[PDB]
Amino acid sequence: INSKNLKVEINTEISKFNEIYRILEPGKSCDECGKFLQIKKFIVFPCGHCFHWNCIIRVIL
Amino acid sequence: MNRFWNTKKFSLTNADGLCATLNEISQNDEVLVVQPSVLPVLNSLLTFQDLTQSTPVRKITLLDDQLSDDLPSALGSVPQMDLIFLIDVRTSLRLPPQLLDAAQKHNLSSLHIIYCRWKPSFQNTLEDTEQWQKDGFDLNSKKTHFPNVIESQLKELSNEYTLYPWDLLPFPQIDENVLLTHSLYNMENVNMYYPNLRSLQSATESILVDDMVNSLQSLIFETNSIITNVVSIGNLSKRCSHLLKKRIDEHQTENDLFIKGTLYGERTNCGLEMDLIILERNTDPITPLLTQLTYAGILDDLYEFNSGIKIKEKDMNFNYKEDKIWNDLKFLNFGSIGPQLNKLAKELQTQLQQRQAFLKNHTTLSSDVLKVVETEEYGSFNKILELELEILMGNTLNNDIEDIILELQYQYEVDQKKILRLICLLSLCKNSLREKDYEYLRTFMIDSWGIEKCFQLESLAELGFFTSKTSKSTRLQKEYRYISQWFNTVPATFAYSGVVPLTMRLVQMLYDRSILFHNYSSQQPFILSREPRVSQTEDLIEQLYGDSHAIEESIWVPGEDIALVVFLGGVTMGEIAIMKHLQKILGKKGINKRFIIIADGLINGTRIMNSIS
Repeated sequence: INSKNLKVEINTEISKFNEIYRILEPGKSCDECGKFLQIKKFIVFPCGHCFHWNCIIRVIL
Repeated sequence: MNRFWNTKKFSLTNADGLCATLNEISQNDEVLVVQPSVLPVLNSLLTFQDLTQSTPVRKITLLDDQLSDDLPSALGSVPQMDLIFLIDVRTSLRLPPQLLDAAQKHNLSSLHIIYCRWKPSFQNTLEDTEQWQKDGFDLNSKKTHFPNVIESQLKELSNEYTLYPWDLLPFPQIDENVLLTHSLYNMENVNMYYPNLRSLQSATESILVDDMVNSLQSLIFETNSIITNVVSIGNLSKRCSHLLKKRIDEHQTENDLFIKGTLYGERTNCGLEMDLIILERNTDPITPLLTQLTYAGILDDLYEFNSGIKIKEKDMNFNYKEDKIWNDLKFLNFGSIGPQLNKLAKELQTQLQQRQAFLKNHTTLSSDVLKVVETEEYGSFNKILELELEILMGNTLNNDIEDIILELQYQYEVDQKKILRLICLLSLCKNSLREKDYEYLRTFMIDSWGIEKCFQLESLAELGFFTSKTSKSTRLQKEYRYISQWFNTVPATFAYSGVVPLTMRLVQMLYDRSILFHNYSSQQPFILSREPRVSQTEDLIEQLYGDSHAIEESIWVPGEDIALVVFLGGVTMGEIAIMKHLQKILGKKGINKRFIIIADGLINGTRIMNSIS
């Protein structure tokens, strides 16, 4: 019963999390690269982080 | 201000700095002593009432040898707190001897002086807070400099050297659009470009270009601009551009090259363009000598404007920030002033008394000017116009010129300057004068106007104004009748004898080759280019100056509009009138831009003639 309840709660949370992102971009923004967020791409994470889709691939390399 | 050149905002900073310095001098009754040359500039910025109310100073004086006799009369009297001199040492690198003799004789016990300088943007707002005591005195400024600059010659009397560096940056006076920098005269009223001593031209030219570069650097760093395209014309402009580029690339701080990477940069741009077209007056000596026909031009060559924009004979100020009648009539033609004034006067009749006083004063001044145009050697003001118009198109015959030069020499009385200017224009229009006419013209000149005229005709005969048919400084060596074919100066035009200035078409060709398309054209790289470019237009300017190197095009960034058209060698104010027409017609055609005319000082025909004398 506990496993079924946990599975139901997890499924409900997953369904709720879909299409509820509602993340916001600040007036002017940038990170890691330093130059400007709005010049290449919008790879954005939670807790307020910004990437160029290029600096991040440079980091992993 | 902040990428938007709010020109009137420049005025407040200088006044605020001066007021703060004067009020921080001492909280007592002060007496001000101002240099004769700089005083008119100060009065054009701070009014007497505001000066009295803002700071406790109550007296202003002048640097003169009269003060030496008044040292026991004026200096001995008053002196409630101290004496605060104000000097200008930006040029001529020499303090006036008046203060030197007054210090030792009257034996002042407290010497404080004010010296002017351009804003040191490199100080970058005191550089934060000295980095928390320079991170443990890791940096220091004690003895890390030359002992003194210029003022090292002041090493006498006492140690009262409480110098105070009042800042100064260009601000507009004559009109909102155009600023003005005073770097064309010394304290001795000697021209900074045409000195009357043909032994030290090179140093004077170097000093002038250095000061102009310093002023441009100050303005550029104040407005935080990034020059992208440079179109240099002439020889001196090349050195000016190179020096400016080196100084910008050397003294710039950090935290902006990072912005220089973000903005502009590689493989991208943000659509911001500023142009720095630069010209020299020696390139086109054709049109500083023509007769003015606009209102302010006519009012200028008959009554000379001083450093401040005002006149001695009248009393009302011509400042544009408090009156609107002067705004709409300054640059209009003289003929279209009467009926406009009549309509303005009659419309107010149906309809505050300050407007009535303004219109009455303007009407009286216009009537006086109209009266003085006629009855004062009647017909000369028109005869010179017809003669100039005839000469510009070209109608000189064999030896007939000698008949007309003396025709108005004594039939109608006339000043020396008009004759000298007209003969200079005659010798310059044809690009060459034969060897069989100088022997008579010079003889008649030395006959009629003394012995010293030979020295004038010799010294003036090497700058290019007075040349004979039998480091080049970019003279002009092409017949003018040719230039009337490539260009359409003689057909839209005013402020002259119905002729378009040569600089006008020179700047026109950089953006739209329409008139050049009608004559001498079978193919062109473009018809409407936003960015300034020069290509396939070399031979025409190769023969026009004798060297295919006067034109310089420089791109600085690797990859609506503010154009800075400086003027090294004065602005003939008629060009300012046609600049607005250019802006309007270009905006109508599709290209939208804004022009700011940087001037080193108003230049005019007669004002030149006293210079080379």
